[PDB]
Amino acid sequence: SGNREQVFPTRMTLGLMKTKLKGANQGYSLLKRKSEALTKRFRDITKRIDD
Amino acid sequence: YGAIYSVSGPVVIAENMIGCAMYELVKVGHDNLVGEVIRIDGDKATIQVYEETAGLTVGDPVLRTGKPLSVELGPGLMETIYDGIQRPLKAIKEESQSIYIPRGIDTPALDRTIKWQFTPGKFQVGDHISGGDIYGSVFENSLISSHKILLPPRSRGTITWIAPAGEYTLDEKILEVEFDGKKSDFTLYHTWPVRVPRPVTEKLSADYPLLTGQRVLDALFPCVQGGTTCIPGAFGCGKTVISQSLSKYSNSDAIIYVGCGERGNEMAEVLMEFPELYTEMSGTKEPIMKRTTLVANTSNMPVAAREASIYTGITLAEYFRDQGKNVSMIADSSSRWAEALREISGRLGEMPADQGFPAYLGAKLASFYERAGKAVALGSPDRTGSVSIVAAVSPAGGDFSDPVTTATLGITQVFWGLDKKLAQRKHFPSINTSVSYSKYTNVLNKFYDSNYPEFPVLRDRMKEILSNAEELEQVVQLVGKSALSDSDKITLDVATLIKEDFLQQNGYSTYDAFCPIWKTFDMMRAFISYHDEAQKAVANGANWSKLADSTGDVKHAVSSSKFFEPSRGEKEVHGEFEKLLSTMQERFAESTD
Amino acid sequence: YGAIYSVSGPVVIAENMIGCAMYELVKVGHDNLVGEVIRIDGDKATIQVYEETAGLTVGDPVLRTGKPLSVELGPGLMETIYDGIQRPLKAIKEESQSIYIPRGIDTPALDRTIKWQFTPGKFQVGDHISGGDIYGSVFENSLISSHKILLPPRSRGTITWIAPAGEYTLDEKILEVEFDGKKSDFTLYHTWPVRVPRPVTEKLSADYPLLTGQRVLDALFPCVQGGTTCIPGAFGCGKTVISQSLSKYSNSDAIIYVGCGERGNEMAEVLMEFPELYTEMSGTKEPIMKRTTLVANTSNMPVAAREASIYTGITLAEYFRDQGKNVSMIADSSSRWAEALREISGRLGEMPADQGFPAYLGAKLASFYERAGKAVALGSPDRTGSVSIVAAVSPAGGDFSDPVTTATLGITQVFWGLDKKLAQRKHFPSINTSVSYSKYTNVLNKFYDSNYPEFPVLRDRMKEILSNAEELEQVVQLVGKSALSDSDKITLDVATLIKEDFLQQNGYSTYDAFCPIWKTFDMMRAFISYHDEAQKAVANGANWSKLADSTGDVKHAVSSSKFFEPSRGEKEVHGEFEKLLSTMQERFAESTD
Amino acid sequence: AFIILDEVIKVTNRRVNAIEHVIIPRTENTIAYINSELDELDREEFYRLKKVQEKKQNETAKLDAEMKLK
Amino acid sequence: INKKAVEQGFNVKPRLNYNTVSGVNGPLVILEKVKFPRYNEIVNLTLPDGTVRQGQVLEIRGDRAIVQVFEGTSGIDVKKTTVEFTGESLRIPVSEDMLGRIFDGSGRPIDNGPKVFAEDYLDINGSPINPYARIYPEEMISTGVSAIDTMNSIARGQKIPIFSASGLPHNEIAAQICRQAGLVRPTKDVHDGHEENFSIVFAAMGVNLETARFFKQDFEENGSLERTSLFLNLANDPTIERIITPRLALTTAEYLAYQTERHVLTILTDMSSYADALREVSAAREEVPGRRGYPGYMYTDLSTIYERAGRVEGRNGSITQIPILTMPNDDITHPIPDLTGYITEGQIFVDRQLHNKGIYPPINVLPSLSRLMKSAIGEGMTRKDHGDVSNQLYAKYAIGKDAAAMKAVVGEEALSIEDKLSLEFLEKFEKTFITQGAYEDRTVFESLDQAWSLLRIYPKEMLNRISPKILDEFYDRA
Amino acid sequence: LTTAEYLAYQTERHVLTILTDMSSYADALREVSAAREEVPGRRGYPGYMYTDLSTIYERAGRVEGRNGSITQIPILTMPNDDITHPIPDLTGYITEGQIFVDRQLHNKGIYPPINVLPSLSRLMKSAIGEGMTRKDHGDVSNQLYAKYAIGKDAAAMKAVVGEEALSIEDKLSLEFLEKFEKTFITQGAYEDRTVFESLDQAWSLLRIYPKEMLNRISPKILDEFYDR
Ligand SMILES: Nc1ncnc2c1ncn2[C@@H]1O[C@H](COP(=O)(O)OP(=O)(O)O)[C@@H](O)[C@H]1O
Repeated sequence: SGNREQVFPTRMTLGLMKTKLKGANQGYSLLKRKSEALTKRFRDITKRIDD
Repeated sequence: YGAIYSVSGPVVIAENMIGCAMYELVKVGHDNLVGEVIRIDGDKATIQVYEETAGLTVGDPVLRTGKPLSVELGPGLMETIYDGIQRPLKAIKEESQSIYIPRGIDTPALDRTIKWQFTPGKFQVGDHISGGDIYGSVFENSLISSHKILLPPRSRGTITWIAPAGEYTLDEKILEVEFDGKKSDFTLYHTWPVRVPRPVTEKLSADYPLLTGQRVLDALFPCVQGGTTCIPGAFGCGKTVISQSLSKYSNSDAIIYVGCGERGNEMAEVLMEFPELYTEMSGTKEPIMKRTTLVANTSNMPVAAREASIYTGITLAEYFRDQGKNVSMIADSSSRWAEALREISGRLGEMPADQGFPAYLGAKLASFYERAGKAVALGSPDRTGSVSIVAAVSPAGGDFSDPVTTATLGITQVFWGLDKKLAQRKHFPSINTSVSYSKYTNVLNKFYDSNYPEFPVLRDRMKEILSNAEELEQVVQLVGKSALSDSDKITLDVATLIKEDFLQQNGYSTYDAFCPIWKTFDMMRAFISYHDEAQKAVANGANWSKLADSTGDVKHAVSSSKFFEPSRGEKEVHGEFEKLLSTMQERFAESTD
Repeated sequence: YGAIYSVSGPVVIAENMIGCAMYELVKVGHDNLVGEVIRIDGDKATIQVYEETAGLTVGDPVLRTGKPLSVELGPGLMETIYDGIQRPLKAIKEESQSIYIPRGIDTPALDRTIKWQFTPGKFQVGDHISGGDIYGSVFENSLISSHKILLPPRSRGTITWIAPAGEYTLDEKILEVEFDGKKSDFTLYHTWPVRVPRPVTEKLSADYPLLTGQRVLDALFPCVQGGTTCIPGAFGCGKTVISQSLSKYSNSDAIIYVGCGERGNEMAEVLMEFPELYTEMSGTKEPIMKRTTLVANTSNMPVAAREASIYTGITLAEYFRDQGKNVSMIADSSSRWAEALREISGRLGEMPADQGFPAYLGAKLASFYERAGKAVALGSPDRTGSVSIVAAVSPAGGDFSDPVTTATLGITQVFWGLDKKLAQRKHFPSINTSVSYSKYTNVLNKFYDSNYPEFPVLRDRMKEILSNAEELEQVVQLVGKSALSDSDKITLDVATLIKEDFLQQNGYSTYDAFCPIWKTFDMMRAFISYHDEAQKAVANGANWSKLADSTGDVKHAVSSSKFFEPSRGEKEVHGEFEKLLSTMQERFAESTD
Repeated sequence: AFIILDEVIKVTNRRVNAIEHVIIPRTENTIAYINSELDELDREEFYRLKKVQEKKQNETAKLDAEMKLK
Repeated sequence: INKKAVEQGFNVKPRLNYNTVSGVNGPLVILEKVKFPRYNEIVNLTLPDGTVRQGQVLEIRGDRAIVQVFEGTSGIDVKKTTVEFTGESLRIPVSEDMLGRIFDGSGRPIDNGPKVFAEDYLDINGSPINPYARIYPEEMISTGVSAIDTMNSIARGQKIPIFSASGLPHNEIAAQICRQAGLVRPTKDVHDGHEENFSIVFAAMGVNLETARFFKQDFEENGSLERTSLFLNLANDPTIERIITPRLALTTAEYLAYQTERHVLTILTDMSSYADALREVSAAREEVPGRRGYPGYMYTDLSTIYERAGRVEGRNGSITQIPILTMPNDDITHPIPDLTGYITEGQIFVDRQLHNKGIYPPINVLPSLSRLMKSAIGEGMTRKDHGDVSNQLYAKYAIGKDAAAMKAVVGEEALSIEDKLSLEFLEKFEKTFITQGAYEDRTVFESLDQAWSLLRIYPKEMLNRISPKILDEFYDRA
Repeated sequence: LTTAEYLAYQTERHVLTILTDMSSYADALREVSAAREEVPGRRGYPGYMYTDLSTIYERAGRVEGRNGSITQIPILTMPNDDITHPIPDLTGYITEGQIFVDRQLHNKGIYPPINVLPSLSRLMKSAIGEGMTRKDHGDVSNQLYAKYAIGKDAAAMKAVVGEEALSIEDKLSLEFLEKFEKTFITQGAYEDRTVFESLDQAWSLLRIYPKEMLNRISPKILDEFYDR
């Protein structure tokens, strides 16, 4: 059921995967707003090219 | 009668309890602590004590009451605050003059000192009477003009003596029957076990809407008199608005609030704001407490009380439904009741099912929720009541994977999905339309076609508009407004108008405290007409930006349409809605030139 | 003798059982329900009934036979449907015309009325005959033309009288021996305790393949005649289909299909299909039902009989191994055996090990699986047989962490892991190549070098291709098809071709239900040649993008190579595959110019 | 900037749709399935232990009551 | 008549009624001094208030017999309770006229009519069918649903439940299937078509009153009420009683099919409620939990329910079982759908994601399976292209789902032309082939033609699963 | 709590109750439970301590007839630093809000290392007002929370888009977060700040921002406090 890491289910691995999930989530948000800044500058540069 | 053996907290092994039945309440110790038998083994009865057990000696008596956990049903039930065991918290306070609840206190659930005016019914001496038959009415309050006196179920016979018109207390005998020679004495009240539903002649299909007065609820996610509703009982979400609207403006002839396992200072709010909630449905301004009973349980109340609170509330609601009164039951947090079940199961040692919850949690929830619904009451005269359960689930910080939340969402037909964020943005009543749903839309088609035929079509159109805007906001954020077609801008503008006008109801004002279903329907016609006229005009080549800068006056008229005062009269408000529609049609015709 | 003292599910405790022993067959109740002792506590002995236990009363006789659970071995085993206690289901239905399995029915396991033609063996009067000696041959089937009547093991002596050639039933005396003064009689059949493995002269190393006909099983993860194979997968993966295809198309001389706790429609399927399918192995076109015997125990049939079913099946397999026949055992689901053990243990009250299974489950599994390997049969004339145990495992939830799978993995040499995702795409047999393995690959080099010398090399080549494409695919689905080398794209496309046209096997189509080893080898060679030639052409100047389109005909040809009829013969199929290889060679030579 | 934005948006979409949407089911499996099953097996084993202990002590108490009666 | 003549039913048998109640614990009542207890006798408990509830012995030990009470043990007093032993295991009065009657989960009529005027008192949870006497089901029944005819075909006598969750239209799909179930190639014995109808038998376990009313009303609208027998065990009904309800339904299905030769279509809704009843009973009995608290014997008992299906050699009846189970959290890995999938010859998977997309019926093709589809399709029955077309539909649907997942991360532009074809196929598939009217009845041939129209999106060369013989016949205008 | 009940509800005192190391009490409770041969519940802790923690916690609040009150500040150490642990979970069920002590703040040398983003006082709004502290308490607290969250987000982007690519609000937010954490949150172990001193320190921190985007302060309060 769904994609799986196929990892050893233990409390240590549970904590490891919770930390990994938090890190990946904050990285997703981090890159999302980085990409927001980059696409804002990209739209600006497209306007400069256009005119 | 009995004696005591092994005591480990509430579990209390008794002695010489030969005649005790399973799940029978008993009085434990010299303080007469309440407790129910959990096991029987010969003359030994395992009793779980319904409160603190620190002082109990071996050998001191345990008297068996002869009845399971039951609630005293009768007049005086209105305007009373109870716990799960239906202990009158007020009466306990004045009787003991005490800040706390004394251990082993046994004040009667219903006041025995109040003298009630009793008007006998159609039944005379020698008439055969059956359970549920109304043999008298008692003027309880001004809101409850006649608390009809039901003959208890499972009891029937020939009426041998009935008290004449007069003023009586509960202990005084009122009616007398003979079944087969055996003679029974019936009084102004009776006790019914909480865990057996009150019988009805027929469980009807709930098909009349529960007009909560909120536009979003009454329009998009409608509940039904006798329906079932689930709510997320989080903190920041404005669930107080929902509870106060159901207890203040709904169609219900009675309100049962069940504060099971709530916090100490949350029950303080619930008990302190309710006395000043007032209604105009009676034609005169009267408190809702005249129509409402509260079941209040702080988290330190005994586990048995917290577990039995919802059953006590639903039994009271069934009792008032059996009189023909549409009653709404609001559960503060069914998750607290499930926690009480988990504690009870753990202390009994039953094997868990889902991270500690007992194997019967789903069964108990389904059986309890099935007690709700429209039904023809037992006995004569013919009458129809309804019990609507509006239960709030509050799991561990929104962890809606909780089996309690899963089972509740699988049982309840309506989910009103309050959102924390919508409360942060001050968008009351803060209903998250994206996740909220109602499965009573199909059933209410009868009511709509009888009264407001276009209501389902407009509701579906509003659903589609909001969903389209919701799914199009992502493409807006990703690409820019320039990528949007004119019709997409129409959808966005109309949806924003909906969010700011129709879904968002002030509630604390005078024009938005109670939006009736007919005014709601008029507003749906107005909004859908606006969207349709804009769509048609723009499909006729018109640029949407020019219309938006030009048709702001009709948009303002639609915005002020929520300011129409419902108290002005249905005819007057309908006429002014017709003027609004005529004006908007004319102005669209002018601006589309 | 004894009387029932307690009944709780399949477990029955009988008192007055002072003289009974562990694992001793006992007749329970007035219906003489079959069971065996699994515990003794003084005069009370616990019995696991092999039949439905409903209706047993305390005090009814529990006869103890004195013998363990014994299976009759002799002519008549083949072409027969059996239950766990080896009751012939056909004879049950004939004797009791009801469509059900009547409890306590006592049909003789082997038909005592058929007159078998008996040809005496090389032994004459006065010879010293020992356990496992062939003292005669019997025409059982046209396929099993010489069912060799072995002397029972654990018995030896001097031949006193031997029956001449003729027709004898199983109750007629055939051989007479004299051990040390005691004179014993032997017939066509002899009973053997199903729990003690049949003795052999020596367990040889299995080094000949069990050609099952599946391309992936034969190529990548081959089993051997005498090997132990596990096929774990979720429901719908297709383990029973793989098992049935093996039973139909393997190179075995006998099949023991044990439906251990699986649906009865599978037994109906095999009963209605096997007589319709034929093998040339005996030298003439003859039905495979003449070669297959079954032990049927549907999932609703008694639980302990599930445990008995594997043991009667494996003892039948050992008996046919003792005749020098390469017999294959298929256990339809050994996880059902494990659940039967778990249920019996839970009734017994034993402390569980993991997921409720008894602590001795791994020991039982190992003891059962060790009865597989190729061995020199006991006694003379010298002969060699094998028992290929191909047992499907059904883990709960599809997780291979299941205790049955974990225990079985450390015991079996072949692990045909099934992938649920591949089965959902209907990509059968859906072997999970990334986890599946076979430890008989090194042993089979001796066979390959003699028959298909390049087979192991191409097998390793395809495994390398598949693993490379798997890591490539995860990388791509993380980052996209861009920045891939043309060699990487060739690897991905070739592995997709493999997964879709070589590992694929429709199992029910005429062309590819059975893929003979030579056709599998030719397909292996063609696919590897396609990969190698695409890699070389792209490496030598060409580009993959226009090469794929310019040479789509050869890709379609290797795709259609699976549509070659195996009935055309090895000569025709190999000639056409060589034509395909030459056409691919010339097309890739010309297209890269 | 087009190249950088395409790579960054691809990485973000991958994290949203595959990385996080596989780590969350992996964590859900780990805790909700396996840790709950291990706790459940410990519960069953300790409850069977308690049942054995209570039946043994109840038999001892019955024997003591019987010899007191005798 | 002589076969019916032998009855031995006139032998009256006095019953030992015991006041020797010893203990009550949970749903279990213990009785001492029982004279020769039988393992699985039914008992009648006269409670002190006079009410009589129904019990069943689960364990016997010498003079004591452990009794479970179907309606719960509340109010049972050692001093006053009297226990009468029927002497035999649970039986239900059965007859052909018992069709068209509504019952509780304990067999008591609730249609305000008479009690069952019996022809035989069939033993409950009847003995398993001899695997030699079975006939392999290979007679397709056209359910009118393209998601269940072209792919996931059902043949008469197949166990095939509906995998779903709370809120999805599983019961509407079941109502449709019972509404338009019929052989693809009917016997055509007579133009009346009276014996061609399915004799539905419906068992409701732990379902709300709304679903019971829905099923009753749907059977009424189609004239099926005269042919269907209902066993209603609603949410408010006792939980221990949910165990015997499917047993009663399957016993009457066996009587109708294997004794009166009726093609019975058994519906067992909310098998998850039966599972919860089993779990509650097991936790009461402190038995070993298999997984997620469910009993270790869950597989065996569920199979005992499910395996009472198929058709038998000399008898022209059949029991086609179509249970409905609510997946607790859309998990196949949950024990209820897992064991059911292990037992029940396939499953028709109702999908939440498809339902949210507005598709009806929301049958997810990939998780769905039909084990004995393989023999119910082909040349003699349906059409020679059925199997290959179904396999190619599965392959292309899987490829389309994978390509949509790829597009979710790498955008639509990066997709190959095959991926774009696969998205086109998935969209048209879900919205024009799976999507079907609630009252629309598509013959298997119409659905096959629609499947071929969908498959013609791909050029002939990439339809690899379809054999060349079929592909050179049906790909060009069939 | 018996002493607090006596004082508050009979002597009519305002009583603050600090129950430090509630986790150690939970460990003791588990030991007592397993001493009675009870089988442990979740995470070895017995399943009934929601009741016992409730009995401890609910012995608080102010009452009708007595001018006294009980305020409780339980202090529990999260084992392995997770909220999903039974003790913090049950305490969150029974208690109004929570104060968070952050290890990351502690390692930076900030005392008290109170992380204010997760910490919440559910019924804070009842403790603040015109006759209750100062009229600006609520909106100053809201503005501090908003600007602190914005500062944390801008600190995340400081190492991803660069300092100069941030917006002017983000440049102000980095230095606001600096001054906040190391002057306002950072308070000496013996530095007693009255609520008004803390409020005007918060104002001095908020005086760096412009009028336009101090948007979560009411314009009346903002125009009466920010502009001088
Ligand atoms: N190799 C195959 N070729 C064609 N169809 C298959 C193959 N394997 C399985 N199937 C189909 O899938 C179903 C798998 O069911 P089964 O073999 O019983 O799996 P399991 O025993 O794991 O439940 C079969 O009924 C069959 O229709």
